[PDB]
Amino acid sequence: TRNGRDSEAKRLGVKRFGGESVLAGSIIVRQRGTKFHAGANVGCGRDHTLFAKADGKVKFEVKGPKNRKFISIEAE
Amino acid sequence: GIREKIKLVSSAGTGHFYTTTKNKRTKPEKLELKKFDPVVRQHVIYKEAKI
Amino acid sequence: MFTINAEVRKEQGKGASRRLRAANKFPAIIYGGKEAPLAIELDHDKVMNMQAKAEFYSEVLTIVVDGKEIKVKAQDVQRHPYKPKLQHIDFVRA
Amino acid sequence: AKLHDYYKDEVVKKLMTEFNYNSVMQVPRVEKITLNMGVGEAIADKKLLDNAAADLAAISGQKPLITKARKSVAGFKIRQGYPIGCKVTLRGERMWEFFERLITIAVPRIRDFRGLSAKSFDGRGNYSMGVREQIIFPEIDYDKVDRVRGLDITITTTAKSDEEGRALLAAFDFPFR
Amino acid sequence: MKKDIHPKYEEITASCSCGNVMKIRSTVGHDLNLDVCSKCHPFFTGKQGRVDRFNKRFNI
Amino acid sequence: DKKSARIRRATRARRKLQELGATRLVVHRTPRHIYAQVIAPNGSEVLVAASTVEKAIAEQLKYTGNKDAAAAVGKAVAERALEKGIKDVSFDRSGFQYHGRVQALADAAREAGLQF
Amino acid sequence: MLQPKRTKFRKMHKGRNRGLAQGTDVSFGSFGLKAVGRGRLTARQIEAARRAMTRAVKRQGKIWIRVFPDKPITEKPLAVRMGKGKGNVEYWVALIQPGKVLYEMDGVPEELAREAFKLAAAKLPIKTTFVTKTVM
RNA sequence: CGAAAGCUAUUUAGGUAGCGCCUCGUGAAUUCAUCUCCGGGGGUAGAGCACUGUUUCGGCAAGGGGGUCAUCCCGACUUACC
RNA sequence: GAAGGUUGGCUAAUCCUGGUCGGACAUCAGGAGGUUAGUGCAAUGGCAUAAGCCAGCUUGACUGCGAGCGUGACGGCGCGA
RNA sequence: UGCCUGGCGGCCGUAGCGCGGUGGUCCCACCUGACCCCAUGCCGAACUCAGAAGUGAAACGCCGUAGCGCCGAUGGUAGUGUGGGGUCUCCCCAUGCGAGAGUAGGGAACUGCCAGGCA
Ligand SMILES: [Mg+2]
Ligand SMILES: [Mg+2]
Ligand SMILES: [Mg+2]
Ligand SMILES: [Mg+2]
Ligand SMILES: [Mg+2]
Ligand SMILES: [Mg+2]
Ligand SMILES: [Mg+2]
Ligand SMILES: [Mg+2]
Ligand SMILES: [Mg+2]
Ligand SMILES: [Mg+2]
Repeated sequence: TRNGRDSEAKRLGVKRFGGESVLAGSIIVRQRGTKFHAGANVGCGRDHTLFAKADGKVKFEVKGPKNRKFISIEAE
Repeated sequence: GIREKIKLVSSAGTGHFYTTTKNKRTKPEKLELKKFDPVVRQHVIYKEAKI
Repeated sequence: MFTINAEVRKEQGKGASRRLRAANKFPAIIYGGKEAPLAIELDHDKVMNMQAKAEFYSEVLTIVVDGKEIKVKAQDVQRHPYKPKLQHIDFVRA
Repeated sequence: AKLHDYYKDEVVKKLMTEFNYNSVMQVPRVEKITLNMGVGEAIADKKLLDNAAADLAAISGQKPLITKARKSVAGFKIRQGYPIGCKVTLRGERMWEFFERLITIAVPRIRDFRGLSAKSFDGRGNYSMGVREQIIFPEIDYDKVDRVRGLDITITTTAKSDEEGRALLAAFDFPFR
Repeated sequence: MKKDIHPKYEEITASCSCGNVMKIRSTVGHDLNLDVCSKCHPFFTGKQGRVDRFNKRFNI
Repeated sequence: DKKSARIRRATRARRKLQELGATRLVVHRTPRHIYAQVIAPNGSEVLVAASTVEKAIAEQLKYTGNKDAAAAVGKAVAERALEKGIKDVSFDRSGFQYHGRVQALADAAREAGLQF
Repeated sequence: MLQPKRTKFRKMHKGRNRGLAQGTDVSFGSFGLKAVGRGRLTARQIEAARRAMTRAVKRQGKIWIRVFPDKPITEKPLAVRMGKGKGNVEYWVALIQPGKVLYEMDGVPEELAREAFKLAAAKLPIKTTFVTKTVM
C-alpha cells in the first residue's frame, strides 16, 4: 500500500470552558491559527495558545465587524 | 543539510560563546553580531569562529 | 367553489401529525394577515380528490372551521415522497 | 506651465458651453502623462534598459522608474521581478511642458505623419499613443543613437467619457485624423 | 522633485523653418533648430482615378 | 480613498491602546483645522477637548491650520487635562504621520505638562 | 455509460443509504419514473433503462435522466485474501432513496410514456411507479 | 471483596515493564454519582450548494475542430459539429 | 543574519478597453472584481489591526529565572504572564 | 430644546449594494501653491507644509425608493436521547429534544460622549 501513515494527535481544543474559574497562566484553548482571538486579560502565544493573564472566569463572546469569537477573563 | 555549525566567540576575552549555523557557500563573510556576554554582563561584539 | 371542512388541531408535533396521518387525516396551517395562524386537520381523501383538479391551486377556497368560513388560497403542499398522499398544506388568507 | 494657462483661460470656457456643465470642476482636466518603454531586450543585455532609461530621461526631463516583471513568464524568459521597462509620470508644470513639446515639435517629426486616431480612447476619456522611433523628439540626438527604441504615451484625464476626452484634447489642437 | 538625480532640465530656444520660435525647457543642453513645426506641417493645417489617367494620354 | 486608508493606518495602534486601557489623546487634522480629544479608556467618553473651531483659540491665531495653531491646540488641551488631574495619556496620531502639525501639537501638550 | 469525467478522489467509503430522496417532483417534463424502493443503480442499469425507453418512444419527445452515478464501487479480485489495501474501482453507481425521480419525459402521450417507462423499469433493481407533473 | 484480556514501550508480538482495572490498610474535603436549573465550546446526524469538486436540462453563448467560398494580408461560409 | 526584531508605509488573482517594437501572455493607462491572491516547502486551521508586500534602523535568533497551565506510563515535550 | 456637521465609540448587513434626489454661513471635501519642514525606488499622485480665490463636479453626509443582499415566524418535514417493536442493508411506536431549506412577513439601522454652525 502507498498509504499507511499519519501523525500523532495534537490534543488541541478548549481546555477550560465558559464560566470556569482559572488561575493566571492557565491555558484556555490550544488551536491552529486564531480560530479564537484573545480578549481582555487573555494572551496569545507563539503557537496561538490562548491563556489567562489574570485570575478569573473564562468568557466566550462574539464581537467586531467580522463576527469573530473572542475569549476573555472576567476578574473575580 | 548543508548549513554548518559555527560558534560566535565573545570579544571581551571571557571565552563565552554562542553557537548557530551558517550557509558558508552563499555567505562566506564572517558573521558578526552584538550579543550579551553573561561573564562581563554587557552587550559586546561577537565574532564567528569554528565550532 | 371548493369548500373544505376542517377541525382545529388539539396537539402538535411529530407524534401528533403521524397519528393524524395514520387515521386518514393530515395537518394543515392557515396564515396571513394580522390574525394568528390557525392549525387545522383535514380529511385526507376528500382533499386529495379536490386537489386532483388544477383549479384547486388557483382559485379562492373556503375552509369551514366550527362553522366559520375562511377564504384562502393554497400556498404550498407537502406530498408523500412516493405514495399518492398529502402530508401538509399551507393556506394563505385571501 | 504655458499650456496650463491656455487650459485655464480658453479650454474650460469652451468645454463648459459645449457640454452644459454646472461647475468648473465638471470640466475634464489633464491630470498626468505616463511614458514607458518595453525593453524586454534587457533579458539579453541589462545595458539596454539603462540606455532606454537614459533616452526616456532625455525626452521627459525626470529620471524614470525601472519597472519589474509582475510574474515569471515562460514566453519571454523573464522571472518575477526582472527589470523589463521604464516609466515616468509627469504631473503639473513638467507634464504641460511635455505636452507642448510633443504637440509642437515631436509629432511633426514622425515619418508619414497623417494624424493620430481618435478611436485610441480607452473608453473612459484616456488617450494612448505609440512612437515607433525616438528621434521624433529633438531632445534625443541623432548622430549617437545606439538603437531604435520607441515608447508609449498615455494621457489620463478626469473626462468620464471618450467624447469628453477627445473634446478636451482637441481644445489644444491635438492632431486627430 | 528629488535632488541631483534628474537630467539638467533648462529652458532652451527652438526656432522653426517658417519663423516659429518657442522658448522651451528641455534636457538637450544646446538650442534647437528643426525643419517642421506644428504650424508648418501638412496634417496640422489640413494639407494631407483611372478615367483621367486613361484620358491624359488619350486626347481623342 | 484617503480617509479609509488613514483609518486602516490608525486601527492597529488604536486597538493596542484599547487593550492597554490607556487614556487616549486623539488628534484629528484637516487642511483648515486641528483637534484634540482626551478620551477615557472605555472609548466613548471625552474628558477634555480643544480645537481651532473654538473661538477662545482661533481668536488668538492668524491661521487655524498651521503649526502655530497646532501648538496652541496642544497647549490648550494639555492645560485643560491637567486642571482635570489627568496627567498621563498615550498619544494617538490617528494614522496621521508623526510630523509637522501633529508633532507640534504633541510637543506643546508635553511641555505644557501631559505625560507621554 | 455515465460516470464522472474526473473526481478529486479515486475511492470512496462504503457509507450507508438512509433517508428519503430529494428531487421528488417532475421538474423538467410532464411524466416521470419515480423510485419506490431503496438501493443502488449502476451505470449499466441506468443505460439499459435509457435505451429501452428511448427505443419505445422511437426517439420522439425528450428524456431527462435525473440521477447520476457518481459513487465508485471497488471490488477485490478473485483469489485474493483480505487486507492488503482497498480493492480496485470496478463500476459506478447512484444511491437511490424512495421518492427519487429517476427519469422524466415530455413530448409524447401519457399512454406511450407509461409503456416506455414500464419497459424501462423492467431493467432496474428497484421498485418504481409512474408519476405526472403537478401544479404545486 | 473481586478483575483483565486495554494504553504505551520493548529483536516486541503466546514474554515483560509503567500506567488502567482488583485487594488490604491509613487519611481527608458537601470528595463523588444521579436529577433539576445555569454558564460553555462544538461542526457529527440532518440539511444545503455561496465555496472545493462532481452533475443534468434550458437560455445566452467566448468560442474553437471539420466543408463552402473568397485568397498575397484578408474576408465572407456552413456545421452532424462541439 | 534576513526570510529574525522593530518603526513607517502598502494591498491581491483574473478579465475587459487603449497603447512602439510586443505576439495567448512582459512593461504603461483606465475600468470591472474583491483575496477567486499570497504564505521559503505538504495539508489543515489561520491571516487586512494583515501572519501577505516594500523600506529605514538593527541583533530580543539576549543571559539568569519563572506564578500558572497543557500533554505524556515514564524518559520527556509544549505554552507562559 | 430642535436641524446640520466633525471627532471617538457602542453594534456588526433589519445596519450592506443598487437607483434617484439633495447640501457649502459653518464643517467636510475637492481645491490653491511649494526652494522650503517632510516626501517620490520617477512624479507635491500619496505623504508634507504654507494657504482660502473657486466648487459641491467627485468624495462625503442626508433624504427617498425593494431590483438585490440581509433578517424571518407559524405549521410540516429531517435527524435524535431513553424504552419498546418489525417484514431488521432499513424503518415503526411511546416519550423528550427538534432542525436545514422554504413560505407568510420584516426591512432603506438604532445609539452614547464631546465639539462646532444655525434656529
Ligand atoms: Mg418519536
Ligand atoms: Mg460481590
Ligand atoms: Mg512467547
Ligand atoms: Mg450527511
Ligand atoms: Mg507594520
Ligand atoms: Mg514579519
Ligand atoms: Mg495639495
Ligand atoms: Mg455631487
Ligand atoms: Mg428554520
Ligand atoms: Mg441606501
